[PDB]
Amino acid sequence: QQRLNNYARALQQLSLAVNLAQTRPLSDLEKQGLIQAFEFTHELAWNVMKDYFFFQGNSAITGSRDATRESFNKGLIKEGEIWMEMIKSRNQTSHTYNQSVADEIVKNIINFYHTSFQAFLEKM
Amino acid sequence: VRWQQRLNNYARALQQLSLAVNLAQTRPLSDLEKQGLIQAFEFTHELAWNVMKDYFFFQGNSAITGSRDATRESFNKGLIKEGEIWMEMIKSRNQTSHTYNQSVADEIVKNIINFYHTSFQAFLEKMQGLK
Amino acid sequence: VRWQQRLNNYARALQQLSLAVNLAQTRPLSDLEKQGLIQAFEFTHELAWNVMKDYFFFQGNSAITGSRDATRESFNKGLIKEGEIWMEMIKSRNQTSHTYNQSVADEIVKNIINFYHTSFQAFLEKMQGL
Amino acid sequence: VRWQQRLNNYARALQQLSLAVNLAQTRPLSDLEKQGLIQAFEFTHELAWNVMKDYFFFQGNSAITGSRDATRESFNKGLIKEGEIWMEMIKSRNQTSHTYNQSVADEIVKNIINFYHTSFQAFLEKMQGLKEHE
Amino acid sequence: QLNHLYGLPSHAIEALKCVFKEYSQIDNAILYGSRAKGTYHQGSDIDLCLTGNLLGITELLAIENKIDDLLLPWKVDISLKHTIDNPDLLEHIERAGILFYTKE
Repeated sequence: QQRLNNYARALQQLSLAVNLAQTRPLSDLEKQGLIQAFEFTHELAWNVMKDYFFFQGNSAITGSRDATRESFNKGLIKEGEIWMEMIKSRNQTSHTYNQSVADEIVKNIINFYHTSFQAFLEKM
Repeated sequence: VRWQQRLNNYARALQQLSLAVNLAQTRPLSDLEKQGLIQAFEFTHELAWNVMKDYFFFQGNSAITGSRDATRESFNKGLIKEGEIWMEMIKSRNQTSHTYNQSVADEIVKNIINFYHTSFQAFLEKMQGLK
Repeated sequence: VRWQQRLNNYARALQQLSLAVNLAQTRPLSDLEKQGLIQAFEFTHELAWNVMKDYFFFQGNSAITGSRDATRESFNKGLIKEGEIWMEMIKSRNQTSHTYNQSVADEIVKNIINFYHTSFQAFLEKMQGL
Repeated sequence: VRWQQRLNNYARALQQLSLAVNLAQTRPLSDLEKQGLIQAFEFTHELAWNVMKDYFFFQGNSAITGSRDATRESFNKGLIKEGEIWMEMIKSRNQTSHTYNQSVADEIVKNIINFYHTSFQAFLEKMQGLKEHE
Repeated sequence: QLNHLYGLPSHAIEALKCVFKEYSQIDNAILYGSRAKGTYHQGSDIDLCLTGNLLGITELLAIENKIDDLLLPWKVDISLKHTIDNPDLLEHIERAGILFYTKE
């Protein structure tokens, strides 16, 4: 799909930020940048799922939750709990000005989300 | 009371955004720092237009629903003075998902540094004076 | 002057409200009629606080941002003498979305009949006397 | 979870609106009953677009701010079909704050009876179908 | 701050004229209110009255939705001419109204 290309780019930029995070500590602004990277990467990802399922005659996907559940049920993703947690993080975005929320989101990004994003790209 | 707590959260968010902007006005930012600046602008503007909505509900106006209505009413009632900049803020918000293209991100970052920060500070000063 | 045209429109709205009230005092209202009475009250109060805002803008005051500021300034300036009932008016306005709960609607129509209408008439008289 | 409670409240508001619309179907309405009909449409629509917002937040979309964004997303994702009719709903709200016009008042009543009510009921049927528990 | 007429920038006036050009039923549009009197402040409304005979409330609400989509900061109060029965408002439009747009 054409949106799969943009997803690969956004994920590439996200990988750059993650690879940088492993080597040295990130500043607050860089943590917010990683959160934004995850934002647009996950948007691209769940819209990829939506388009893939629409091409199979399924216009019943109404949002990222429906797409994530359908993909988990179709083996497109193996750990649906991680993607549910991703949805949870997306909804905490307006509250990243609180250090605790931002740190929680960043930790989830670096430990679990990146790997899931990469595995999803491999499958698509 | 409600709009005063929202205003305190807005003040914290604007402290963070001011740190970021002041960093941008002294040296060029990396792509990651530009994305972080965009995120900071996003949550600061969310707090700002929710502050407008809360304040106008407190005034007896319950017809405002979203950022558009809040911004227009704030412009009409004197809470903000440069409405076009806040409407462009809304347009920038609508472009958040396309910040992975560096052109969009650069445009939004320029708008944040050159215009949005001054407007946020002016709004913070105005609202604080109405407590 | 702007506040005088606003006062004419407010007089029209208050006359409609007076019709609705006199009906309420002649016989009980159905639920739909109560919703209509609430709507008429909302028209009247919107026009009233906009009259206040315009009048104060004629006096060189631009710090009126809504119905609350307008009511507080009208009380401080003597345009209204019972600011508590107008604060209650603001409360009733802000309850508009919940009038499908008939207890809320009943409270609002009770306030309209027993208090708000008389205050609107007194405010009309005051502004006509300026 | 939150959109389900909102949906229940919306169903009650719609019931009141249905009573008025069916009454108008049997006989003409007085000017007072017409204003009551507008009031019924206003608190029905207010709940309706908040159901859209709450549901899309449940779906993971926290970008919706107002009734405009909520209606657009509902049409895009299939929760509603007559996008234009719902956009017309939005500009029919808050006429208490936009002066007064009798002709306009009558046209909104006609639109409420002939189009809006049906859109509300279809939206209720769709959202209730998407509910699975509680 | 850089305005053209009625305290509005040129692009705002033209954007509104653009939206009126989509409707052949609009014979013209007359600006009234504070921006026609010069008694306007920075965030003052834009009061416009659409003169047209084929214009119904349907087009009225559609135009309002399009204006809203322009993402202008000012509020626009749009109203059809033949749908007004307020003698005072009519008097003001015919006395102080400025021709804001004309269909050609």
